[PDB]
Amino acid sequence: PLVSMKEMLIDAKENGYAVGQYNINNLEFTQAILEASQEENAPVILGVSEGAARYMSGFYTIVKMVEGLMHDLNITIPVAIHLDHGSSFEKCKEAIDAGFTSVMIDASHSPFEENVATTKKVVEYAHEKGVSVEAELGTVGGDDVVADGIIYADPKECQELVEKTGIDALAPALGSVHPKLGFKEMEEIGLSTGLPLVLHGGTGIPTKDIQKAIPFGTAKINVNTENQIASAKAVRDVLNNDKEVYDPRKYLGPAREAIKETVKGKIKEFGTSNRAKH
Amino acid sequence: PLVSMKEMLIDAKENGYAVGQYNINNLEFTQAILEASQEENAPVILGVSEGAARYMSGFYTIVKMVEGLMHDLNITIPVAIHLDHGSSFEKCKEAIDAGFTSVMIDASHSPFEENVATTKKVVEYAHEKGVSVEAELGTVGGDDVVADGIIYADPKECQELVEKTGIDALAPALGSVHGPKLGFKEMEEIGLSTGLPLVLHGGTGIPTKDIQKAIPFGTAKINVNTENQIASAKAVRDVLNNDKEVYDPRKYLGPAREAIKETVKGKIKEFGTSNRAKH
Ligand SMILES: [Zn+2]
Ligand SMILES: [Zn+2]
Repeated sequence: PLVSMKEMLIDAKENGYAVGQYNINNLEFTQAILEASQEENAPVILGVSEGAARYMSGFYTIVKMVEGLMHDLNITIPVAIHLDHGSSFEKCKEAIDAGFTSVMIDASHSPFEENVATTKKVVEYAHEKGVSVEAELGTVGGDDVVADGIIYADPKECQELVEKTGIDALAPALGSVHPKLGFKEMEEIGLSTGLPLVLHGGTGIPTKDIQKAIPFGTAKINVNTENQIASAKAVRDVLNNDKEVYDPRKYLGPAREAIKETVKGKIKEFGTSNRAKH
Repeated sequence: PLVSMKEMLIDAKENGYAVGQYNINNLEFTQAILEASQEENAPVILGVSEGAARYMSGFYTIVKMVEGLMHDLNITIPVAIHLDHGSSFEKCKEAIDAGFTSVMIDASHSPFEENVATTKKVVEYAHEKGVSVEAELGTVGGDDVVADGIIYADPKECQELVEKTGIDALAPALGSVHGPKLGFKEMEEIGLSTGLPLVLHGGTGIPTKDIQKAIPFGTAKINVNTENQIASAKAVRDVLNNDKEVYDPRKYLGPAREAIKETVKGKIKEFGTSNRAKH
């Protein structure tokens, strides 16, 4: 069923696993992520950036497409449709009104008090529609910037944002780049806020650091470039080995397969397999 | 709005133009075809083969996607969703129940009496749902076969199938090949005697002037597929061969989409479909 992130991330946090957010960019991306998660009996979060949504014509198109696939692929796992790095209240409202079940309102580059106000406004609207809300504090690093442009989430800011806004999940940047995670800080923030935590900039973080972060409260981990890299490699391989092929299905089919196998790998990493219940 | 092909092809036949059927294979194909036709103020038919539908997970997924796009792209032109080369009553029914507005039941390789029976069955179901129906007679050629595997549709068969089944459009193979010289006088007699809009399969590579000749003889629907696949694949290759580092799917499938869009506009200009969509 289409659900928000709320209960799936609470279950993830409570039982020591994470649910991947896999970003979608078109039909084939969405098929691969849904099939992979269903085959793994795992809940899943479908991530949509604002740029990806423009590319896919709009939020409503995306929701329609997912509704189609839920039916045709016989999806029975929990599925959230999540606005990734939402830039404003208006954009969050637009996604929600089109049928999104979750939004991240990203005001982490604004003054903290403005982050609180804008996030609070998004939660008030979203919670009226059953939509879960993620917010962000701190900055993900990565040219030539001191401390590699890393700015840890402040534990007092984290606590205060949670208490004042009522968000369902928190993304505290704690050393990830786009690396050495502040596991001590992560533990403190998870315990103090009592919220499932979200990991951005996960691409390239070793499985061992990924699996250390998870019991410290990381319950959602974002995945995007890994799928793009794997799909693009499969397209290149098809086109480079057959100079005559033009049927889109003959290079985008393998791209879809490569995503599917990338996602199953992340699912195994994250412990998400067999967490979908009735 | 979403409509069958019925009124669409009647208006085309009456006024001397054709509506392209542009086959979709995924989201970017559908976007390009809809945008191009809207921008040309032209009605359009979205063609879906059974293999393309399997690739896109199903008929229902395709209808939902199109509904999404109709909204987000502010589509105001007539749009038909058409099952291309439907292979059975069951497949035609499945597509119609999922929300398709048009089907082609292709029994042209079966004995003529079976073609009539299966097609009649499809029309009875489809017409109670407001769905238009295309059927086919004759064979599109193209290996080392006598007469290049071309078998003209039989005028008596054409006449009889139309009368017995009540189809809305007819695809009479008349010299098209796939992989040529159209029988223009045969096309004329069949158009005249059946009184139906005619469909051209195997249009790829038919020179613009034979296309231009076919239309006033009654050809009101022309199918377009490989031309789009060729243009989109070339755009992808060019992106990937010029930049070995790129992996963002939008950076090569975006240009693919634009390439389809410009291909479709070209066909729209050939077919005379521009500015035929009424408010
Ligand atoms: Zn992120
Ligand atoms: Zn055909």
